Amino acid sequence: SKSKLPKPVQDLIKMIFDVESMKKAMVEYEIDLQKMPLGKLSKRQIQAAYSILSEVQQAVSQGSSDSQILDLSNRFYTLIPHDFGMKKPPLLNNADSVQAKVEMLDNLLDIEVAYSLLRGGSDDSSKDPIDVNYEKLKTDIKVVDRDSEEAEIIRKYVKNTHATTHNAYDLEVIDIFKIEREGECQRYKPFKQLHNRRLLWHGSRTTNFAGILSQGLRIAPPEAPVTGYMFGKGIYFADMVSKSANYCHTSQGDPIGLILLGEVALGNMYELKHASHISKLPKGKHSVKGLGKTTPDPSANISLDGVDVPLGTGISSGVNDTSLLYNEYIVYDIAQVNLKYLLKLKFNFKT
Repeated sequence: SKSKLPKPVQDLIKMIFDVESMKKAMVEYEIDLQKMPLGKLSKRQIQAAYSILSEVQQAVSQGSSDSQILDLSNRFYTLIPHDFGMKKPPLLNNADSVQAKVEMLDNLLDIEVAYSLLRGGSDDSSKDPIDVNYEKLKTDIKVVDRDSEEAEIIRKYVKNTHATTHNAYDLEVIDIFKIEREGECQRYKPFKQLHNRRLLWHGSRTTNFAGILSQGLRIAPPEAPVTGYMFGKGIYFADMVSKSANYCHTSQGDPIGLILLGEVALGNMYELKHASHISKLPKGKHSVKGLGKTTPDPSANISLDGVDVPLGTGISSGVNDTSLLYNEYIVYDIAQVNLKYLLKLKFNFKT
């Protein structure tokens, strides 16, 4: 049977469940697909690699020499087989190297979720595989009409918050989907009337979306080192579309990406200017706000279904001596997020 879902929804389902895209992410990470194919990836293997990556960063912080670092770095490559032929693998000594591996493991965890959905469950050739994969997401997905009110506001948010420092590309909104993850509205109930509820961006690689729609935005596992995240292990958002769009990791070889709009209950924000690898918030705080030098103009904030949308053009925030060019918002309880929209974007690279 043929799917009756709208063509943009079918194309969205096709992109997020693409096995060749999952394999392409694993080749980007120099993973040996003979020793670690897509089907042999498992949570316990990724969690054990996160634990070794914590032992690696623990020694870097404790001023250990390259002789001691070598043994811990080699251990990481044992757990996550990389394809280096008969050469020694790149030494994980610097912070930029260890940071990249924590981020690789974050993507691998979501890839394992997506592939587990495709491989678990049933096979029925009489149904359209698009319809079958759609149901695995347990998310109602509707197309938002271009000439509707919510679409005008969303397109204005995209139009106004593209940073001048991210000028290597411009964005075109292809499709706007209104999404409703089953059980999420009920989970959000304790926070639905909290103050400082804002509609914020969350960008991610396309290969992470089957996991985000099936399980919602999650916090990194306990094995993951708290130092591998600027503000510790939470759920990150931005008010500048391009800061979030950069996390799609699109390129001229793959210029289409996906970005989320989520209602986030920020409440009492813990304001910070530099990295703070916290395990828990201070008492009475509900989120972290990383203070950027630039913020969408606060006077241009508008309300969409009771939620504040900071869609104003970027202006100076008045914040001096901060590590951040733009704001970032972090929550440490998954129940503080209610996903609202999912956009498909075309990145027009100007380089």
